[PDB]
Amino acid sequence: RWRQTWSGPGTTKRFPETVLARCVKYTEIHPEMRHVDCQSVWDAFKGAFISKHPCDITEEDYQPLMKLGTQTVPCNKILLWSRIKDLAHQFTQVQRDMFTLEDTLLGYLADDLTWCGEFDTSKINYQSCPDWRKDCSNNPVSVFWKTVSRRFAEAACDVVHVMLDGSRSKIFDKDSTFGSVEVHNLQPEKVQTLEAWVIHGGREDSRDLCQDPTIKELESIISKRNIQFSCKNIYRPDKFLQCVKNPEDSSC
Ligand SMILES: Nc1ncnc2c1ncn2[C@@H]1O[C@H](COP(=O)(O)OP(=O)(O)OC[C@H]2OC[C@H](F)[C@@H]2O)[C@@H](O)[C@H]1O
Repeated sequence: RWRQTWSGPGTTKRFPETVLARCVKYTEIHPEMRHVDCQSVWDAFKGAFISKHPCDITEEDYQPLMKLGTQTVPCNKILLWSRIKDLAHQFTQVQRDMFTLEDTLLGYLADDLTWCGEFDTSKINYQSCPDWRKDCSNNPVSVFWKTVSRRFAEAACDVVHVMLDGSRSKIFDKDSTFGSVEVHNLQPEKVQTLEAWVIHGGREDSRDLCQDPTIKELESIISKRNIQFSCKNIYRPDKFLQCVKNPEDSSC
């Protein structure tokens, strides 16, 4: 058969094996997650999408998973990010002081993976999966992230940080998961300030990108939720990583 059902890439190779392994590595590495049954976790992950229509997935579908994956993370040490995945995780790799969603059990299990099934059959689809835009938004992957991302932002408190790509077309994009889901599920009762770190890309220094109009847009949004907004440029990304790595070379 010479045609695929969907426009999007199909399931990542060795998906069940890969999720289980990531679960084993995470629960052995993090002592508080040691109470977790990894096969039980996999079972709830499968049962969310297997034998289900990949355009008909719901938040409830993932509720079993969400319960088994319940995790407390330091609420004041949260780093959100939008369109700058690599630097944000390089950062939390060295600090370890701060946590992206990908640093939680659920985020870790799913980071960079694609998955879907078929209706009326229990097979995983290693051929193609629904593209969010060309096929349908309610697909196993898109619904997973939207659900875990909402809870993450719900869990945050005090000062929440967000990395942004200073060279992105729009530095802040209302339509990203950060912009459409996370900004709107921070709890004004618990969050004092959202602080944006705008990462410059070009050669060394530049503008004050915290004056960028999309950033002003983010600011107006967050201020009207009764949360303070602050912003800092990071004019030189690798001095930042020099300093984050070796926090007390006195060039820092
Ligand atoms: N047409 C599309 N094109 C791109 N992304 C799409 C599209 N349609 C849906 N998406 C979703 O949007 C994301 C791609 O945007 P991203 O990876 O740049 O950073 P986010 O702010 O989203 O996600 C990072 C923040 O949100 C959660 C963490 F806590 C971070 O702080 C993908 O994951 C997709 O699921």
